[PDB]
Amino acid sequence: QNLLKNLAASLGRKPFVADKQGVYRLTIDKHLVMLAPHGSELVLRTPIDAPMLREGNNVNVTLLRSLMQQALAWAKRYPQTLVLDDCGQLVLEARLRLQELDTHGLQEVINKQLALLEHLIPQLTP
Amino acid sequence: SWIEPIISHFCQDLGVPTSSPLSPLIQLEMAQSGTLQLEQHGATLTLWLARSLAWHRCEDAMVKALTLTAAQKSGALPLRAGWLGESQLVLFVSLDERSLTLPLLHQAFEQLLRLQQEVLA
Amino acid sequence: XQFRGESVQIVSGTLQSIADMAEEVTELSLDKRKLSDSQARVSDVEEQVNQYLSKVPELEQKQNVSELLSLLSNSPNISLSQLKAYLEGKSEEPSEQFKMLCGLRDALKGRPELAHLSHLVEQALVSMAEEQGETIVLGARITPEAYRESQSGVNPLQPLRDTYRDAVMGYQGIYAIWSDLQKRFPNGDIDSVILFLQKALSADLQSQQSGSGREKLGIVISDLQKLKEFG
Repeated sequence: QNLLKNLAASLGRKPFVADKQGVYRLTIDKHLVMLAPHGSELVLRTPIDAPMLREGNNVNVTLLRSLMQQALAWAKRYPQTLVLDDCGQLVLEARLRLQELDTHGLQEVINKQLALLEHLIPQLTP
Repeated sequence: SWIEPIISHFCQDLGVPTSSPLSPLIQLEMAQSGTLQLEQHGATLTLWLARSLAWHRCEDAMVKALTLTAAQKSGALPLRAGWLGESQLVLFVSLDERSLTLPLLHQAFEQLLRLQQEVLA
Repeated sequence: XQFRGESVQIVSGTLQSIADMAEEVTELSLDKRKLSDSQARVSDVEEQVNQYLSKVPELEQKQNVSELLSLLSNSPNISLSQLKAYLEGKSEEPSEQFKMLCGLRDALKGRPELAHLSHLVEQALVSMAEEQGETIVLGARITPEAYRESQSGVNPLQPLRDTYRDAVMGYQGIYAIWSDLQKRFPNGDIDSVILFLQKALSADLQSQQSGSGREKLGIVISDLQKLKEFG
């Protein structure tokens, strides 16, 4: 991936290594950012641990509503989507169209990802 | 606004006349599906589709909306989910102004309604 | 207006965005942040661990499949924290937990219906390699020597491993290590622990090209020589 080569070089680093499915995994200030190409998109994903999300089987609705309210509140300025994965665990995602993405843009969305994580994580932990 | 013709045409395709010039925020009220807003902000057109739910319908809608907007479960468009106040499910998609077309706008609308429908099934 | 039989009509006037009504009641850049290629880090840690653990064929196959068992059912919604807890339940040694994770991943390679579990295990491998990588590599590195020592006398395996790792990662000086040795091996053979340490750390020293690294190990090595004269 030209973009990831460019980003690595811009940071003065060796090129990043992808797994066999072409997924990259960067840990940035302790936050995992997965970058996964699918067809014409590049998808950023950070799984979130949220112990208070469910007590046993019971989903915390007050929390879920609050997080979805925040998701709407950030929508105009951040492209990120809050979702539930196949384990029913929260994940912060961003779907980027490769037709329109340059290295600058990738870096900006990564910056935005970390910004939102730093806002969210404190609400889901001690 | 140069995108007015696309929005005007979209509205006319739904049988809704509009007077020119159009506002940067157009609001269409749907009898069952709720409130659709077409908002031009910066170089983006975002469709927001908001619907008030009865209390006993809210929890399952939250979970399904989050589940069905995961990239793995999604289609061509970046549909997203949120919530407003007590009881309004909000589904939305942002479109880049510089590549907006009438067919794109129609599918954004149709795919938001489809999502809402799966979310509330 | 209509769409698929549903009536639709415009509402006009001064309006406010649905989103703005949300924002009403609810950027540090990359070059300034710590960044690691976690794909490289997880691969590097596994390479290092496997190399050492091959020297002491003392399996984790039982833990793996017992862990496998707890996932087909276990939870409806499996979290990383839950997985971590199960690993820690099976072994208090981080290098063993990491090995068990590698075994689980390989156990799931074949099983495409459990790809969700595969995904979680990859997350955990990443977390462990990033947050505990040094602790993992040192634990594997000392495992063969700690196992030989423990199988030949009264000094148990885990305290040997912890004593070595503490000496490398956070040495607190000669009086502290003596106190730790007494606390950890009150009925053991402390002379033998000391010799085990002298040997492992001196081996470490032979590969350290640093200057600072040679000096740090030097201090512990010098201190151990003196402590051997406590008996």
